Amino acid sequence: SLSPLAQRVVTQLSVMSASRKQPKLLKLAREDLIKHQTIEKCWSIYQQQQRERRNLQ
Amino acid sequence: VVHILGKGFKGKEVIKIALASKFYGIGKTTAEKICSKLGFYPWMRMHQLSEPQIMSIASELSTMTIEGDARAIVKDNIALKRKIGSYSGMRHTLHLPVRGQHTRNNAKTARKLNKIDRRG
Amino acid sequence: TRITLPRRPAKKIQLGKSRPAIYHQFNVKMELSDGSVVIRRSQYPKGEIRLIQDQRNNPLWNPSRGSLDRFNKRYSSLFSTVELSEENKKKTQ
Amino acid sequence: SRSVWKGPNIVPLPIREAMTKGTPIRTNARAATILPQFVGLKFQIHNGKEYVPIEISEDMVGHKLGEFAPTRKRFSYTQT
Amino acid sequence: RVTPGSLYKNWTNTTHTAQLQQTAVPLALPIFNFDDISKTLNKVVSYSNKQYKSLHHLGSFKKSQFNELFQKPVCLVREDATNSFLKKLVSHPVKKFIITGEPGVGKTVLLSQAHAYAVDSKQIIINISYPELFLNGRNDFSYDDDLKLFIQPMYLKKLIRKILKANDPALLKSIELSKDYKFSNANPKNASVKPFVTLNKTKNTVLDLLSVMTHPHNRGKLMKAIIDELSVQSKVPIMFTVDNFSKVLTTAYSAYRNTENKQIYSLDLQMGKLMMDIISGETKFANGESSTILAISGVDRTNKTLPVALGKIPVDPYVTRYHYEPKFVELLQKGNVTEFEVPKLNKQEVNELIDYYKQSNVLLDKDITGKKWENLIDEKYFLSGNGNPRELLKSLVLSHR
RNA sequence: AAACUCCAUAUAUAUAAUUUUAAUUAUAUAUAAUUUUAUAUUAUUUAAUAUAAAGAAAGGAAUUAAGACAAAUCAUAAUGAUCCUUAUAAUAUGGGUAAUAGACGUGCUAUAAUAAAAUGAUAAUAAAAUUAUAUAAAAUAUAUUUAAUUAUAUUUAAUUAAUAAUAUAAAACAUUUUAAUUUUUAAUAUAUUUUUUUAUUAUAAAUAUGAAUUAUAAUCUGAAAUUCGAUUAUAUGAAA
RNA sequence: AUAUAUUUUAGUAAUAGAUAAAAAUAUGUACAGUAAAAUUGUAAGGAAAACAAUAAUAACUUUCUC
Ligand SMILES: Nc1nc2c(ncn2[C@@H]2O[C@H](COP(=O)(O)OP(=O)(O)O)[C@@H](O)[C@H]2O)c(=O)[nH]1
Ligand SMILES: [Mg+2]
Ligand SMILES: [Mg+2]
Ligand SMILES: [Mg+2]
Ligand SMILES: [Mg+2]
Ligand SMILES: [Mg+2]
Ligand SMILES: [Mg+2]
Ligand SMILES: [Mg+2]
Ligand SMILES: [Mg+2]
Ligand SMILES: [Mg+2]
Ligand SMILES: [Mg+2]
Ligand SMILES: [Mg+2]
Ligand SMILES: [Mg+2]
Ligand SMILES: [Mg+2]
Ligand SMILES: [Mg+2]
Ligand SMILES: [Mg+2]
Ligand SMILES: [Mg+2]
Ligand SMILES: [Mg+2]
Ligand SMILES: [Mg+2]
Ligand SMILES: [Mg+2]
Repeated sequence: SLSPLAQRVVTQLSVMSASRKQPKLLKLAREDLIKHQTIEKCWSIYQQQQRERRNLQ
Repeated sequence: VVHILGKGFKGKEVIKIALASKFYGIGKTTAEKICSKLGFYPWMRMHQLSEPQIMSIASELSTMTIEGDARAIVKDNIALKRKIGSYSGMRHTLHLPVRGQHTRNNAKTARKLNKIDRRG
Repeated sequence: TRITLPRRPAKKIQLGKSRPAIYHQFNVKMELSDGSVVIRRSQYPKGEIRLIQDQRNNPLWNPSRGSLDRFNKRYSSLFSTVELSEENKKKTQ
Repeated sequence: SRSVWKGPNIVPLPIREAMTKGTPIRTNARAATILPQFVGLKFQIHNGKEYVPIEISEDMVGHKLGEFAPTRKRFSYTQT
Repeated sequence: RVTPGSLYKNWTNTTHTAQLQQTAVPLALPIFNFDDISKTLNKVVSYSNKQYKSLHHLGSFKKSQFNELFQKPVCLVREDATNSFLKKLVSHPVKKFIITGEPGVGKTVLLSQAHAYAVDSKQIIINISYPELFLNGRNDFSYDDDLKLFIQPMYLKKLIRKILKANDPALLKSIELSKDYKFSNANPKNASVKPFVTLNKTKNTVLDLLSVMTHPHNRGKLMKAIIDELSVQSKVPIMFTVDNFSKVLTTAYSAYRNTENKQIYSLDLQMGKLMMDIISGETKFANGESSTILAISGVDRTNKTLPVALGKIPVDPYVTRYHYEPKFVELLQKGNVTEFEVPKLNKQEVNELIDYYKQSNVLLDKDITGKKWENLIDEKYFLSGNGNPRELLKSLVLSHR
């Protein structure tokens, strides 16, 4: 069917592939989703501020 | 039947001799030393070994530089020889006898197995 | 003649359902030639590595700052500079 | 001198001048043991016919110079 | 590709182990008894049934002899050789002999006769035929912690069994124990029920002690206890014997290796040390008539040791350990070993042997028919080298030249 | 051609203060045989067979003619003719003569049990020959916990030799072991085969043959061992 | 730590993006995008394998900020 070299190549391919290695989707509650949004938005704002500070300097 | 470190062994095979025959890193003296360390009587047979004794033998083998590791050292040396523009390395590459021999006739064994990847 | 792995039917990734390849990565500490440690994410399972030949001991990266070994071992009693001076007449060449 | 006692096989060379200024050492010795005192010196070792240029690496330290200048040509057969 | 009936062994083994003594003439010969040697002083004599039983168990009758020639192993009594030795054994205060001589002269046969005598006179016999087994490394061994020496619990077991069987139980069970003894049990029965076997002082017996069956690591302890018991008892004589003692003398270091890879010394073993102790004035037996009878074998190596031990050569100090071990000599000197040279056969004895062989029908046709008897005897004597019995026997039977 | 010759043999004589001893020898000189005699049985006085009595009496070496093969050699050496004479003459340093597809001779070692290996110190039994361009004994040290073996180193005792050394000859013979081989081992019992027997359990085509090939470490000779030498050790263990 | 039973995993195989000029379904429809050449480079790579880079932001919307 397959050689040892062929097997090893397949294994190598698998290492890179998403076949049966990835978890379930990250589902959130609506409150949790909001909390996440507020975390991200605030962070983004902070990053923008920092960029402006550096740019201004 | 009596397996030890992967290598199979027929019963009634004298232990030290059997070890010498099978394992690449060890000859006569080394096998005797191992037996002495473990405390088997000389001319003890492979079938007589209990399970703890077998485990102790296996451990001793693992502690020693043997089998594949020993083979690799030899391969590494020949790779090193090849790397420098050496005569010996050149002979190894070309599958000729290395040890200052004649090759007008009778150099067949060298041709057969003087590779860079030696052992098999 | 051409050595290949023959393809099976491809699995249909639906539009929107495609997920990004987040590979499994460990936080790995690299101690360089000197004692400066640096954390890097790595796919191979080894929490700690210490390096021998790095930029921090290479002369190109800091200009301002075993056959030979075997030879040294088995010509040790003689102690082999003075020896160079003794054995270096530059007439013949 | 092969035997560990009484070695190595030392020969006189223009070593110090080579070390000062990169002038290759044309050796017709071929039986001089390479030393740690000349790694990274350019040697031009004799081959019978023509002198052979070599830069001595740290892997060569145990060996003779003549071991790196192969005297005979690589054999072939004219398939006629 | 082998059957049960077919002979697969090499020649010497075959002759020992394939019963070709089966097809042999029954011979109504006289019986060996020391009390009636005057009757059968220079005649061939079959052993008694009891003696035979004991002797076989001990291991007196050996492979390279021509015991296959007759119904059972047979010897003759000799005034110069065997009878004289017996008298010495009876009379001497020390009673401590080493049977020396040239190869094939009849040292083992002398030993067998001595054993037979001991059996007749109600004595226990501890025979060690072939010390090569315990000395050379071809059976399990272990460093005991209590006894500071290496025990050998396959050989030891066999030796114990031989002791048990060679000797009659009535003589052996007349001995009460001096001490109590705990041992590890090793029966198929009562393994879980009885973890230990206990022998009491007055109630238990030496026979019972012998019959004990322990694990290998207690076997050496058991052996030690037995020896001690035998030393203590004064009711029965103990004949100790070691044949091929030459090997023991020469092979100073055994083939066994300790934890570090180097050869174990013979005196660091259990058996060899014990034997040496028995030889010397150290494990002294309580009873009189309790002898040690050692025997050399021409098979084994020769060197300066045994001559130096005896009154033969002055002690050269510079000769090597291999060719002269001084400890062994010292030990031999300590226990006053008076050596006994086995003399070669006389003409009359040779003639008598030849006559016996003729009666049993071993002689060839060219020897018997068309030949003077006296002349034949003289020829036989000549070819043996003036009465080497084995050589003579070989010339008679194994010649075909 | 044979014979005389040499070696070897048998005998005799001589010599050797039987410590240079081996007189069981060595070496000069002889003698001895290409053996002799007789009885018979076949073929024609003899010649082969047989038998007998007399003897130590039986080999090997050198010598290979004339002619021939335009056999081999101008590379042992010499000489004719011919060619080279700053080169075809002379010296040094290195390399080569040891290259490797196939092929061809000679050998060596093998492919295991009418055959291989361990061991064998009152050291089983030889001959012939070498040692002032040397032979190297005993003994110490390391490989190697005993020591022996084998190999090196250390250092030279003896003798330039019937005196000492090379050198305890080896097969032999003896004990032990030996895979292929459940044709054995080891646990139990077993017993008048006890270095062994029987019973019942477990023991499941290159080895414990061979030594090519290679790796590393040492040693030897030499001023020098890379091409390109010889040992020893630890591994490697083709083919057959 | 280990034994048995009952399960669970390991068949290890690529696209992860509405993919966009390597090759592959050549007719429908829906959505989206832009090619090529030449040039400058870069491990074997060389005139010729692959990858990268190579026209202009006025005005507008949102975000942060002086
Ligand atoms: N004394 C004696 N010996 C005999 C008699 N019959 C046979 N022998 C032989 O005695 C020999 C035993 O001699 P032994 O000394 O053991 O030989 P070793 O083993 O080489 O020492 C055997 O080989 C027998 O052939 C006998 O009646 N009397
Ligand atoms: Mg092996
Ligand atoms: Mg004997
Ligand atoms: Mg002539
Ligand atoms: Mg004499
Ligand atoms: Mg002629
Ligand atoms: Mg010609
Ligand atoms: Mg001619
Ligand atoms: Mg000429
Ligand atoms: Mg000339
Ligand atoms: Mg010239
Ligand atoms: Mg030649
Ligand atoms: Mg020839
Ligand atoms: Mg063989
Ligand atoms: Mg010596
Ligand atoms: Mg001499
Ligand atoms: Mg010898
Ligand atoms: Mg084959
Ligand atoms: Mg071999
Ligand atoms: Mg061999």
